[PDB]
Amino acid sequence: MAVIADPETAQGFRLAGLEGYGASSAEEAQSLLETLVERGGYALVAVDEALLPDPERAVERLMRGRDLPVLLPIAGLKEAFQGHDVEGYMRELVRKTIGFDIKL
Amino acid sequence: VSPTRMNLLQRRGQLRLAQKGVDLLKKKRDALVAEFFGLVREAMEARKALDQAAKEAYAALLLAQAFDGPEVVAGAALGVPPLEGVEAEVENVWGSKVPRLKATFPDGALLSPVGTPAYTLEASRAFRRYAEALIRVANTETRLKKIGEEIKKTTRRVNALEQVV
Amino acid sequence: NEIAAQIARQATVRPDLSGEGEKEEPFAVVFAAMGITQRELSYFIQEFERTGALSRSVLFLNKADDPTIERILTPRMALTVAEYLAFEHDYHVLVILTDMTNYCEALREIGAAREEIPGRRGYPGYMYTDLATIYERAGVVEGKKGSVTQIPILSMPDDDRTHPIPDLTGYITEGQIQLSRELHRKGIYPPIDPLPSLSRLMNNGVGKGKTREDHKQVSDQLYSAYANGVDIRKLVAIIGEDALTENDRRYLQFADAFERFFINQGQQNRSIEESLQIAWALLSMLPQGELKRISKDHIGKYYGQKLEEIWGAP
Amino acid sequence: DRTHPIPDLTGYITEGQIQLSRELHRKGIYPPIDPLPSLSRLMNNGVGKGKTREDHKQVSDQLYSAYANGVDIRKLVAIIGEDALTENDRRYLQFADAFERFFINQGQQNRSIEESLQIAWALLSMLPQGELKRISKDHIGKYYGQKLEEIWG
Amino acid sequence: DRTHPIPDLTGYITEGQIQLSRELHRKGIYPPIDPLPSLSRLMNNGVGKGKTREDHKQVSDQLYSAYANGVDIRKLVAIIGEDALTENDRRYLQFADAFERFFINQGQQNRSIEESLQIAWALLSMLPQGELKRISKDHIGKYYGQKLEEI
Amino acid sequence: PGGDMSEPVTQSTLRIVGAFWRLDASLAFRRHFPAINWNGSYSLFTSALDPWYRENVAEDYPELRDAISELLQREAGLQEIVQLVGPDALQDAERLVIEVGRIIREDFLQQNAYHEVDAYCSMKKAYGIMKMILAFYKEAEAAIKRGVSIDEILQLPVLERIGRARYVSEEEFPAYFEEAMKEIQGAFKALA
Amino acid sequence: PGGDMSEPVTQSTLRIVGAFWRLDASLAFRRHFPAINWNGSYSLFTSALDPWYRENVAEDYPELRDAISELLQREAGLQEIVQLVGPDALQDAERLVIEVGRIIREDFLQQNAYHEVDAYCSMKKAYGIMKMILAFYKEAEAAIKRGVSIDEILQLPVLERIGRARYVSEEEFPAYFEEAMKEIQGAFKALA
Amino acid sequence: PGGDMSEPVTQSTLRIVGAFWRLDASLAFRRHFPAINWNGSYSLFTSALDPWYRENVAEDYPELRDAISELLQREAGLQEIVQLVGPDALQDAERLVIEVGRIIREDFLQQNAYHEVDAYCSMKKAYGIMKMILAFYKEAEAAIKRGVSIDEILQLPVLERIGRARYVSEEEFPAYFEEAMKEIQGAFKALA
Repeated sequence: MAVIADPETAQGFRLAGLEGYGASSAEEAQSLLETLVERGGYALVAVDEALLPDPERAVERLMRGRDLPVLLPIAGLKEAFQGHDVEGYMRELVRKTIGFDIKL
Repeated sequence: VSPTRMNLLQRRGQLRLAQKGVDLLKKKRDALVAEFFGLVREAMEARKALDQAAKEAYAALLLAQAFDGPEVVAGAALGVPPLEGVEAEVENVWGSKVPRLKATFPDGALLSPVGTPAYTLEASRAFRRYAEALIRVANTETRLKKIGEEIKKTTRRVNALEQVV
Repeated sequence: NEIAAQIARQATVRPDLSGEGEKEEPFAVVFAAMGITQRELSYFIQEFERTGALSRSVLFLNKADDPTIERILTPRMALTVAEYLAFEHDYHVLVILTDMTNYCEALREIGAAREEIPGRRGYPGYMYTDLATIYERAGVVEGKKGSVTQIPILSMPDDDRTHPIPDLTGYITEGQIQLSRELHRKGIYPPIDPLPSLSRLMNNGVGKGKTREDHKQVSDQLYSAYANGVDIRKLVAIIGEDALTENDRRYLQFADAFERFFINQGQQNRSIEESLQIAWALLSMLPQGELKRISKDHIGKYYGQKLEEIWGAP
Repeated sequence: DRTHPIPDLTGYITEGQIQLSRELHRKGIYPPIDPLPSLSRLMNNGVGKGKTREDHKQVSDQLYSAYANGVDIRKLVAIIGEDALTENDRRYLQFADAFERFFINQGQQNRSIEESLQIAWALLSMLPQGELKRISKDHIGKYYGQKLEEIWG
Repeated sequence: DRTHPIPDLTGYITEGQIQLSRELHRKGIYPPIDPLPSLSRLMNNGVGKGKTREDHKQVSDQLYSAYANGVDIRKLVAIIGEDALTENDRRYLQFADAFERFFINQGQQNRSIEESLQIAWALLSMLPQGELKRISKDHIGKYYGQKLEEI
Repeated sequence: PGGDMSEPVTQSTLRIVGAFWRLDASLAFRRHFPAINWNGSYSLFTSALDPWYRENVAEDYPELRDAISELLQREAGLQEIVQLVGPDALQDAERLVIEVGRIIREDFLQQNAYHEVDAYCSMKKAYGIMKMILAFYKEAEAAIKRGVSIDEILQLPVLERIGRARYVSEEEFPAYFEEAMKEIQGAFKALA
Repeated sequence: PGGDMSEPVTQSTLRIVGAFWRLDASLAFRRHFPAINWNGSYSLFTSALDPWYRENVAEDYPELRDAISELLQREAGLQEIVQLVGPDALQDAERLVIEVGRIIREDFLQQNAYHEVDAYCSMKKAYGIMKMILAFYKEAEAAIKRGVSIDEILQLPVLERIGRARYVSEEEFPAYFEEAMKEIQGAFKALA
Repeated sequence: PGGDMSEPVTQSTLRIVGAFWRLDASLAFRRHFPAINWNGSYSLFTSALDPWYRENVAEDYPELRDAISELLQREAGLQEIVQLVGPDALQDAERLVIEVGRIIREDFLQQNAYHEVDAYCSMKKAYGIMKMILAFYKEAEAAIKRGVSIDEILQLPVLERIGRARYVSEEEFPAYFEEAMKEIQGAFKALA
């Protein structure tokens, strides 16, 4: 449905039929997320990870009421052109879930 | 409780039942962890696939905005009706339920816009494949989060029993 | 009572397995019943009469309405006869004491009638010494061919193993055979529960020169496999069978078949070889490399048998 | 303590007892009579067709069953999350709460038997007709469906 | 068992008690005195100006309050996870560890009263100046040196 | 005194009698009469009476009785997990076992002494009721293996007929039993 | 002995006394004094003293006391849920209830017997403190209904005025009470 | 009777004895002899015996004993994670601690009573084994700090020499000890 990223990425999403949105700071990204959940944006709402480290922070208000939306971080256009250490994010996920580092 | 022999026997039976329940919960937690690790591995695989799709889609797009006019690619993007409608199937996760997302599709090139140049066209298909990887990543992440929630709940239950009751 | 009668009429010695090959030592059974009712008396009489086991047995029967001093004296007379036979005629004697709880209650009543201050839980302070003087008589003697073996039987008052009677009995004896109410209610006879049971002298009486060389390893492998299967049976209730691995399903099926075929033998009279054959057939359900507690020499000789034994004796 | 020699022997001698509850008392409910441990041995000699109303005994039995079910579901609520309940468990829980707040807590007022039976039927109407297995269908047809807020407003 | 007849009857006669802790003993702390369940009934009359330094009562109260808060933070962490902790909560959490490691775990040293007060003020300065609610303003600044322990 | 079964008179009687019918205060508080504790009761005359049951009630009455006792034992075993993790954490088979145990408790074990019909019950009436219960359990587990939701089974209308079978007069019962058996057959086999 | 309340002397005393002031060791070991267990205590003279309270303290004093008791009961009934699932999953209403119960426990029930001022407390001072607490609770509930975050409410500066009320001398209390009430209404008035 | 250590005889005995050697059947089940549980055991004579150890065994013997005890304590502190997530999920330092504990358990604490030379062990041999183990631990920790992998470390040949130490005769032990001490530093430093 809707993704919030750089305007070039948003233009590509429009080219693919997705409702791309432009943003360059946390405040307008949070406002777009709020207006999407308020208007009932269906299911997935991806956010640029270099824009918001955790989209769930703007969902702490609304998460209790609904379970349909799925929000996840993803690299932007120029961000994806440089190496992304997804393994560190997974290690952080495991350390949050269990409480200890799990790999070396 | 009234102090009597029968009450003492009942209390001992309750203690034995509590210990057995603690052991059962520990076994369940072990099974949940064994599932969680496979979820972690497949989530890593999905993340790598999505990153590759992102790289190829952005590489395809960069040519469109350079060789074709920015207005040309913008008009191509505006010509196609927006993609609307994501199917959220329910999935069973150890009693709990999680939405399994899969997107609808207007079949792509059948919806081709006035933006005819190929470099503009190639960016669209790559972005559709990008979204196809994105939904898989979202599904695996949701399943992993639900498994982690269950693990946390089981650990809290075990601690509460074996440190209070 | 059914298990007592079955053991009384089925017990025998195996001299061929020891290499002697002769039934030179006779076998006798001494049966003592304390505080039994008319129904139990008739049952025991008919059980001993109908199968010819009476011709090798001596019965001391004390009814519930008989004087309590007779209840006190009965096990002593039974043990006197047993000792006389074993150590003056080289017999092998098996002594069965039907209800030690009745004896303990009679002892408490006699002590109270003589105006003595009771000890713990209202029982006499010398109950340990009395029970010791009853149980210690059994044994083997240097230079004598005979022997005396005891199988006391007692009902736990409230199924409490911390009650003084079982607490002292297990403190004097060499283990216990535990009956399970769950197995009995599930329709299994005899309802003996292997997990809480224990024999403290088993390792001395089994080996290569007696019974068979694979006895102990088979026994402990069966114990471990049954315990694991029973544990898995509790988890499968909540997490479902499809969430289990293959080995967990194997253990679950092994536990079910073990309960259905090994414990539930009914009124059959199984020799040690038949029991070991059934045990190996049950163990064959587990994978080849899962028998970590058995040496490869026995596995190569006995593994792979199919379940065809219990159906051979309806 | 119900196992103390005095109440034990008294209960063994007499024909029932009315047992008060401190848990009900601490919540402001008066009279704090706990119905489950209470008992009347001669109850059914004075109720029936020619005595009081013919639905008395079955209504009492259904009330006891439903209250016991609600009390038991309170224990499950104390162990797992409240949101995990089924709608039937929620109905039983609400029935128990309304029962305690209205049928027991009556203050210093005087109630005739017909008014008490009316309140009992109003409380029983909080549950579906299929759950009233201890009441005959004739009495259900005659008395079910009245509303609790209709009695006083 | 503190309800055993011997300690129970002893408590009814004496004017307080010093209670040892097994948890501190497992942690290796010596002497393993747990300050939360301990009490001295005649303490309020034996300390103060002319008896000791004039800030004894207030620093004792502040130490007890801060250690109790840290123990509550510890109990909260071990259930719902550390990630929810506010900066003040983790500050109290680390103050509790510093307390058990320096103030209680003295070993075989014969500390004077002034040395003990100096150490107590040293780890009291670990908290914000406005958080020391029990201590009056006049002793703060005079003794709120904002210095770590010299040991 | 105080309901303590460790009292010396109770223990002395326990060692002499052949049948023990322990009463439960919890069932009495719930008004579930006759309020006999199934777990704490036993009888030693069960095996000696089997030929009479075979000759006078039915050829396979002992098998049905053993099946009912085994079902009660399984329900008692599963209650230890139910009290730990709640009824919703079990699988469908365990939930069916719990429901069948509840049905057995409320429709076969319960009996009203002051009812004009339920106060007495012949052996054949009990045999018919328990046969109906066992047939329903078999059909229900067969349906469970076929993917039918457990909540669908619990709303099946034959449950009301099974529950009300206890109130049928001794003369109307032989036809009521056949009608209910045919209804149970239809509710699963014909619906599938 | 050992704090056992089933001891013969305590049970014999409780049958004749009109008030029961139970002390709790758990409160005493946390230096929470006077340490009366308000859930285990009771009094039988509270009903007969209402006319005197109305004539001499305030017309609506009993209703205020009942409201305070109800708030304490609700806090007690929420604390076990807090201990089970954690405060983070609770709504704003019950979190406000918990905070108000904590304020009541630490600023009204607590009393230092060695402090120069706090050692003694007149009835009117307690009435004023209770009225202040109830007014703050009402205003905070209205603010929460207006969508204000409870975390913002906890940071309000009037809470320190409420907590410091018990240390104010008897002579200065009447003006302090009016100032505190005006501040309490103004703080949520300004928040809007 | 029953294995409860709270029984009055055991409580009275433990108040006057100087040492307690807790035999455990769990250790014997997994074939670990002499099967004394080092977690529950204790001794009160070490401080009074330290000068004798310094004069008759070595000046640093108490330090090595304390280091071994600390290693065992830390290894026991990791038992939760190694059982929850498995050994391979640990880091290199934690896995090194686990493997050092395994080496200690298998080569120093364990002792075969029926062996010809392993049945008896003097203080000097124990000191040599402890020093060899500690030297290997320090070298392995340094190698881990220098980027070597734990899997590579666990394949060294000097581990066999450490394992076979307890089977060496009493008179031939010093030469074996010197050679193994040289080999321990050779296996790491010569590889770099």
